Parts: sequence; structure tokens; C-alpha cells
Amino acid sequence: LHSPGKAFRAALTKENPLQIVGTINANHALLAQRAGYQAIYLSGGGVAAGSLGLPDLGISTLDDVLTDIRRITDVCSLPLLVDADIGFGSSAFNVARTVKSMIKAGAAGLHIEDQVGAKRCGHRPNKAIVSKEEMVDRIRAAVDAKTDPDFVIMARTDALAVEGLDAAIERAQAYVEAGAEMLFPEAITELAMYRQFADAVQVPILANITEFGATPLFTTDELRSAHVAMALYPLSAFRAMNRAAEHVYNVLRQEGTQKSVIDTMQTRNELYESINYYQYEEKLDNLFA
Amino acid sequence: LHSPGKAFRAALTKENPLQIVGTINANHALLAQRAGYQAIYLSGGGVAAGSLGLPDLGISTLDDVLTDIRRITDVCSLPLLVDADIGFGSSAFNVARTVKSMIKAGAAGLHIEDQVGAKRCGHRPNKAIVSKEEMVDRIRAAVDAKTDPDFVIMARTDALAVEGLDAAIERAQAYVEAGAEMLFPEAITELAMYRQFADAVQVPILANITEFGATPLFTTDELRSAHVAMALYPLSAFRAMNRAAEHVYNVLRQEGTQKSVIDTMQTRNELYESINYYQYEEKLDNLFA
Amino acid sequence: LHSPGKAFRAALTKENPLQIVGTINANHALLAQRAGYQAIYLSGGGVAAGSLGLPDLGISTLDDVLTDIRRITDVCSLPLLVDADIGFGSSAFNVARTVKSMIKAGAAGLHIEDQVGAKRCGHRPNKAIVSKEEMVDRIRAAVDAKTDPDFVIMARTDALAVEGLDAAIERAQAYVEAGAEMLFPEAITELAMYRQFADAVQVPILANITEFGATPLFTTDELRSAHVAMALYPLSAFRAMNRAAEHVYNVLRQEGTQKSVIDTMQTRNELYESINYYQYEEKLDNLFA
Amino acid sequence: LHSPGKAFRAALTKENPLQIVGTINANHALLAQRAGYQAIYLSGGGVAAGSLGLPDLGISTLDDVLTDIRRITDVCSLPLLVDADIGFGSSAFNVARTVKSMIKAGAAGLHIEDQVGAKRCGHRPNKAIVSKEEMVDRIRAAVDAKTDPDFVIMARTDALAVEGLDAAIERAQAYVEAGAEMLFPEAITELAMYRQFADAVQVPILANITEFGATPLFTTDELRSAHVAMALYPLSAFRAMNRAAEHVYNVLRQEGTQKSVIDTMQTRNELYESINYYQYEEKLDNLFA
Ligand SMILES: [Mg+2]
Ligand SMILES: [Mg+2]
Ligand SMILES: [Mg+2]
Ligand SMILES: [Mg+2]
Repeated sequence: LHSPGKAFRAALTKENPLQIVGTINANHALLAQRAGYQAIYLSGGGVAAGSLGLPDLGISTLDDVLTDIRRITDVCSLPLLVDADIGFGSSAFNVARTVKSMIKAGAAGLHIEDQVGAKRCGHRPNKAIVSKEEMVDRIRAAVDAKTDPDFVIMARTDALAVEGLDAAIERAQAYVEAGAEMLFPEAITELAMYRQFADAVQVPILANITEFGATPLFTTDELRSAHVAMALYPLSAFRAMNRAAEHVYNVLRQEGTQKSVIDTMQTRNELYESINYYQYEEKLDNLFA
Repeated sequence: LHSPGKAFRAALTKENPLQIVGTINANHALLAQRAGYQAIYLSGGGVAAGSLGLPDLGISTLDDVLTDIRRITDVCSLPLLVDADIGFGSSAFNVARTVKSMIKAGAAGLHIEDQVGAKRCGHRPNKAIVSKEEMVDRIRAAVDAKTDPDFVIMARTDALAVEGLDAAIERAQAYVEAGAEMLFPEAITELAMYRQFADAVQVPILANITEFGATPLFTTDELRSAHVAMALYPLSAFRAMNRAAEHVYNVLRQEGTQKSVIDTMQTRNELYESINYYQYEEKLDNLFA
Repeated sequence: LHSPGKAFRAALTKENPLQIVGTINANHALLAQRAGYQAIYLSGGGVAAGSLGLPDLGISTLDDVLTDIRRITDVCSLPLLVDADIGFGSSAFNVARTVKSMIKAGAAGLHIEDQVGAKRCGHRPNKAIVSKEEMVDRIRAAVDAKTDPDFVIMARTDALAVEGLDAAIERAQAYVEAGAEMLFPEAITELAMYRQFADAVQVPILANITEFGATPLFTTDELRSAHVAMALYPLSAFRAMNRAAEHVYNVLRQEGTQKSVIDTMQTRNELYESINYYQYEEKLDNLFA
Repeated sequence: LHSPGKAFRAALTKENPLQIVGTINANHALLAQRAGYQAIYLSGGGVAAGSLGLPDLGISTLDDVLTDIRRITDVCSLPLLVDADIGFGSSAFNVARTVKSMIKAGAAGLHIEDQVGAKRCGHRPNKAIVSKEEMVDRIRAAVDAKTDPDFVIMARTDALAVEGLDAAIERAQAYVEAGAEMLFPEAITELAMYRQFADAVQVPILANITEFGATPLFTTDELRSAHVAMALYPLSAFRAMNRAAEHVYNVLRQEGTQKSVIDTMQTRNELYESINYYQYEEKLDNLFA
């Protein structure tokens, strides 16, 4: 039997600074695979904004995410790392079901963060985080729920923005000691900080190189020098895809024809090639006739 | 109670040549609405190639389509026309369940075509179509299943490529006579053909202006002169979005950073604006405090 | 367009003490309809223990419940009251999505309660309830989210066991004042208490006559004398069904045949009659031939 | 990694006449497990009549079945054999997706039959079957799609009723030679017939001991003597559960109280025990405190 988790860990071994790109849907997972990537990502913010057209305010449910996990892993063999936010539910039972369901859906790993989420019905969108102790319990529940020993439980901390660097590092160490297998320090502002986390936990470090945020657009070489194990680009393709779609919609609405934007489109031939369209009639010939 | 079907019919009245753009996901449905469109489309080929990463060979299930219908209509109020292929089943019972399920999922209408399908396990893809009599039953079952009288049952015919113009028109009349409320003559090659269909059925006619196909890129004005009621652009934005995504994946892989393609990305402000991000905290302020 | 919520409200009018029976699945919803009932219920504890085989500890997700709502209402026309627990999320945004999703799924109404929930990962099950103020917001968000004005928002309070009668009544009035359309005072022990709630809120009151609990098995006549508007039997059939199933499994295991328990089984004719089997070929004859 | 298929094959080795009982939902799977069964079953007729309240006329979709597969296998470790009817779709691609999806959903095996299904929109419910050649292709597609070598592909033939015994046996041999791993001869009328199939295919034979059909209620001893490998009781518990539920609904409607039927109900304590209610707080104590 195949273990996507094993595949993720193997990818980390063969690619210093393992590049992991977010894939908004199954089609883009195939594009990323054809582009040469060894691992892909399912952004929680992407499931919300892309699949549901909703803001990343914790409105998405576990099932909205599972559906996307199944769609991508049903057709793409690359190991998929999944954004599990805070475990979809406050109970250890909720965290456990999330872990087991994502593994069953085909995911190679997931990251769970220390954010609080909504504490009250009228609680405004926020970046507040739970105590170190609460997150350790969250992590313990997630690790204990692993049905595939090679599935990866990555812990993410958003403590930098609300507690500063030293506190974030201290939390990170407690998270790893609790069982976290990899560390994801969110919104790091300086390259040297990644190195500090690396020397502090002794486990693979992921750097979220998303755009328009607090983190600079560090190159793979810069991240390698800082001992970063993974380079994540969570919504990069999604952002470009949206601009391109918007432009088509506008031109079509403005001019009553798409003539002016044909040159910006993936061709029919390219689409077929991307979805291994020909591997289908080939299988038919191999099985019959 | 709101009826998307009623809204779709209304849209036809306030827009000669009603533009209908395919929306691959909920996010794009919101982009189309922000672009001023009054009706959107869920491409069957888009669900397959985009949501599932599979070719358009009838591998998609009713449920794959239902999921996209709900995701889109749960957040976008524009009426959604859905590609229902042949009804997802060979029995009148399947056609009925498909119709009722799509209505409940939130669709404003759907089109069912006269293609035969697979039939045999090792059957090769084709353009073969069922008998006029067979399609008539297919339509009768679909119309009978409507739980919302305003939901639209559109009949699509692929008879041109396999039976010729005169044959396709004969079928059309029979289809409409059977209850088809709108007509979708596929792969028309000449503008004058549309006019012929229009004069023959007396029901709104849809023109599928998809690229890289057999149909010229007719403008809305040209279509209006041919008495076309709807201009459909099924995968236009999808094609541009894939090309843009692919570009990001390649540049990122080749240069170790996305710096070079930032200018091709939708900004954070644009993303937030497009998903009505601000309306969320505004609702919290209106409800509480 | 049909409104289940409107139908539910109508049912209350044609049945003093409106009997509402829990239906574990679609098949049982049809049995209840054939038994003459005018309203049915989807127990949250039933979804957990029956559909998921899990205890009622908040492990079930909104989607587990939505699936059962669709299955039941796609085939049974009776108005379905749904147990929505605390809204499946702590934010007003979750409450809103739950409401809108359940309406679209086909429900006629739902009840949300004032229980706190887990809050912490290692938190133990309890009967703790949020503040009166907190529940009020929960209700305001739910009512504001209604897409069908006739959909029912019922408020349930578990304040008796933890705060006493006088406290529970105070909350009730505040809840109704906040928009709660009907009231569900949980685990009432005395018939006279129901009358007190009824006289205090001026909205329909529901009595949860579930077995093996703190509430006596009050008859419909007794409840009518206490001004109870609805008599709920949440898992009654489920409990009998499990005992009967267990019997078959044991006898079959012990005797190597089911011969001995055939007389405890619904016959083939009864099954067909209950799922309107015959209506199917009758539709084929009416539509075709 | 665990393989339910391996578990099914192992169960066959340790239990001559392996008893396999149908479990309508997750809860009943746990009851069957506590009753001592080593393997369980997901009836397609049960998914239709029980989960959807629909007749077994091919209206159910693959996803309706997958949902039930996930629900049962998420909580019960017993290997689950699944009714896959004819593969949900006429294409080899449809059969393949069905196989891969069911394996991913957690199933241990499935049986696919040689029925035709609906060949026309107005095709009445029928028992017609495809040619031997067509079924062989169906089987080849299913076996080739196996992602877990231990997953079981069982072929079922309904040829007895429309072609007689000799033809059914001939088909069976062709089905096994095509790759079928186990054989399911539907509606066998005589014990000696099972022995004939057994000697003819050299692979495990399953006897569908459902009630109210053409097959006598053969005991495990009788089946053992006929060399039957598995004894299936597809809807036995379901039938009893329905009668029990119906009775509760009737008494409640007739008498306005469930007092008279309390003795027919599984108690609250028994319900908790069945769903290992206590294993939950035990896990909390083991993980925390
Ligand atoms: Mg997030
Ligand atoms: Mg199509
Ligand atoms: Mg509850
Ligand atoms: Mg069947």
C-alpha cells in the first residue's frame, strides 16, 4: 500500500528547500506536477476564497476541505500537505476526526495552528492565539489520531505578531516536544528568524512565502542559507488565475467578444495534454481489442 | 421565496443577446457578478477538467456537479445555467432525480443533450446521438420532474455534425414540442444557421461561443442579427486562468522565487473586494454592539 | 414555490399538541408519513449515534446533518425540524451558514441551544450554558440569516438543570425577545412547568418526551392541558429499531439461520408499499406508451 | 498500513461458511461487531430503500453509496463488502472510478453484476443481463482498477432467472477466468446448485440468503455441505428494524404516548455501550490529566 506521507518525507530528502506550491483544484495539481514539483498544498484560505467564494474567517467546514482533498489526490499522485487550521472543532475528538478523515481522504500531511478562532458569537475576525498549554494538547490529540505513522503532523505558530520572536520560539519548542513533526512559523519578517527556529527545534522548518504579507519574497537560495526545509507558495497560482479570469470577463463584457484575449488562453490541445487526455483511449486499447 | 429560474428568464428580457459566462468555481461566479453579468454557467467539461482534473468523457458524477452548483449558488445570487449532459443515468428516474437535485442545489436551469454516451464498457468516445423519439422521452421526463415551474429545461442537440442542418432542425422542433423551453444547437459553423433555428422553434436559442472549436468567435451584435437569445462562453476564463497559473508554476520553479510574476497577480485588496470581505465585519457591527 | 417552514407552522394549527417523531433516515420519514404524522424531526443525537455510530459529544459536523436532511426531504414532503445544536461553530458567521445551508437542504426549521460546548481540547462533557447575552446574539444571528421568512428558528434552553426554573424562564423571555419563534425547554420534570413556560413566552412550546430521561412519559392530552404546542419523540423508533436489529444479529449468529425471527420482519410487500415502489412504473406508463 | 481487503480474505480462512450480515448504517455495524461477526455488508438495495427511501431501481448514485461506506468504516474496523451493482456508469472509466473510490472510502471488497440496467429512458425496471463478453469487459476494468491488491473483486451473475443453470455456470467460469476473485450466483433455488458453482469455478462462492426471495433459508450447515464459502444476510436486520419502528410510530399515533412500546426499545445504557460511549472519556484521561 502507498503512503502519501512517506512520499512527502522522501521529497524533503531529495530537495533541499523543498518547493511546495498551492494547488487550488485538481487541474492545477496536474499542472504543478508537470511543472516539476514534488509536493503540493491545499490552502485553507484557498478553499474558502476559491472553492466557496468566502473570506478566510473560519466559515469553511472540514467537509469543504475533504472534498477538495479527494478531488486532487484522486487524480494527482504528488503528496499533498493540507491546511487544517485549528482542527475544525474545539474538542480533542474534533481534532482527531479531522486527522483521520484527512488521511483517509488521501492527504500526506497537515498543519494545525495555535489560533483561537471565534470565542464568542460576536467575536470579530482576529489573530489571537491560545496558551502554549492549550496548543500542546491540540498537537497531542492530532498526533495520537494518526492512522498512518508516516502522515505528517506539522505545527504552525502565529505567535510572532502578538507575542514577539522569543515567545514564538519558546512555543515552537514546546510544540515539537509535544509531538509536532515539522514547524511552520507564520509571517516571519526576517531571514535570520528562520535560522533561529531551525536551530531551536531540530525539525524541518517551513517558510510561508505568500505574497502581499509580512514576509519578504525570499529566494530558495536565501532560505537554504537559513536552514529552511520547505518553501511554501500557498496562493501564488490562484492570484494569477483570478486576474486572468477577471480580465477575460471584463473584455468580454466590454467588447461583446473574447477576440482580444484569445492569446491569453491555454489552448484546447494544451488542456488535453495537461489532463493526460490521451492516456485514456490508450488504456482502452490496452484493456480491450 | 426566490426562484433562480425566474431570474434567468428575466435576464433574457433585459439583455438582447444575454451574455452567459462559465464560472469554474464560486470565486469566479463572484468575479462575473462584479463584472456586471446577469447570468452564469456551470460547464460539464469544466467540472471534469477543472474540479476533477479529468477529460470530458462522462466520468464526472451528478454529485460532482451538485457540489459545484451549491458552492456557487450559496454565495452568488446570479442565475446559474447547468450542463447536465444526458441526465446522469439512462432511466427516466435518473433524469428526474438529476432535475430535482439540481433545482434544490440552487440552479436556475439546465440543458440535457441527445448524445448516446458510452453504452458499452470498452466503447470509444463519439458524437453519436439517440433517436428523435428517445430524446423526446428524455425531455418529457425532465420537464415532468420540475419542482419549480420557472426552472429552465433547455434541450441541446449535437445533430449538425452527424445528421446535417435539416435533420438538426427537425429534431429541435420535436424537442420543443416535447416541452424543451430553450434550444442549444451545438457547434454551429455559420451565423445564418442560428437564424434558421430561431425561426424554426420559436424559443430562445443559445449560441456556444467557445474557443478552439468549430464555431467562429461571433460578436454579440452578430448574434443579435441572427436572432440568438443567449451567447455562452463556457470555459473562457478557465482557459486564461490555467495559462496564468502554469506561468507562475514554471517561473517559480525556474527562478526560485515568484518576484518576476507579481505583476500578473490579483492584489490582496482586489481579492478582498471580490469576496465582499468587508461585508462580514459590517454585519457583525449591524447585528451587535 | 413550496415552503417547508410554512407547512410546519400550518401543522401546528391543525393539531393541538402537534406530534413530531424523530426519523433516523429517509425510509423512516416515509414510514412516519404513512403513519399519518404531519411533522418529523432529525435528532442530532440520532445523526451521531445512528448515522455515524458516535456518541452525542459534538463530533458530528454540519455536513453529516446536511446529508441526512437532504436524504429525508428529497423523498418525504413532511416538514422537518432539525437539531442544530449550537450552530456548528462559535461565530455568528457559522450560525448564519448553518441556517442558510439547512434551509437549502430542505429543512422546515431548526433549534439552537444555549449550551457552551467544548471550548478546550481536553474539556470534559457537561451541561454548562452560555450567558443570556451570548445566547441572545446566537439567536439574532440565526434569525438574521433566514432566507425563507417562514423557516422556523426555535430556541432550546438547558438552564433548568443548571440554573433552576425561574432562571430558565427569564432566559426564555429574553430569547423570544431576541427573535426566537418557538421554545424548547429541555428536560422538564413536571407537567406544570410547561404551563409556566407557555404563559411566560407567548410562543409555541415544545415538550421533549424522550425515554430513559428526566421527563415523565406525558400523554398528548396531558401536554395539551399544560399548553404545550408540540410533543417531540426524538429517538423512539430508533431505540426499537436497534433492539430488533440486535435480536436478528444474535439469533442469526447463534442458530446459523434467521428462520426463527422472520415473524419480526417487515414483509417485502410492506417494504414496497412503504417506499411507494409502485408509483415508479406508474409514472413510466403515464409519461410514455 | 491496514488493508480491509486482507482482513476480509483472512476472515474467510477462519470461518467456514463465513457469515456476513448487512449493516444499514454505522450504528448497526457496531452491533454486528458486538454480535460476533467477522465481516459486514453494505446492501445497494439498503442504501436505496434505507438511506434514500427509494426503490432499488438504479436511482442511487456512487456517492450515495460512498457516504455510507465512509460512515461505517470510519467507526467500525470489520471488513465491509459492498454492493456496487453494475459499476455506476457504462464506461470502463466509470467502473474504474467506482472501484478506486470505494477502496479509498474504506471498503474491503465489492461485487459487480451482469445486469443491463436501463437501456432506454422509458425502460421499465428489469432483470435483463448483458452478454458474457460484456460482463467479462466489466470485470477486466474492475480488476485493473484495483489500487490495493487485496481488495476483493467479486462477480455476481443474475443469469439463472433468464438463462437457466447451465448458462449461469458457463458465465461464472468466464467471469472468474476474466479475473473475478469470488462468485455470487444470485437467486439460487436449490442447495445442490451452489455445489455445482463451487466445483465449476474453484473460487469462494457467496450464497445470498435474503428473505422473501427465490432462495430457501439455508442453514450454515447446509451451505457448508454444499461448499459455500460465504453466507450473506443483506437486509435481515433492516427488515426487523423497520417493523419495530413502524410499530412505535403507530402506537404513538394511535395512543398519544409510547408507554405501551417502551419494552420494545433498546435502553439508553445499551445505546451508550453499543457506541463505546465510555471509551471516549477514557481516551481523554489517557491523553490528558
Ligand atoms: Mg487559516
Ligand atoms: Mg458534455
Ligand atoms: Mg445536542
Ligand atoms: Mg442491485
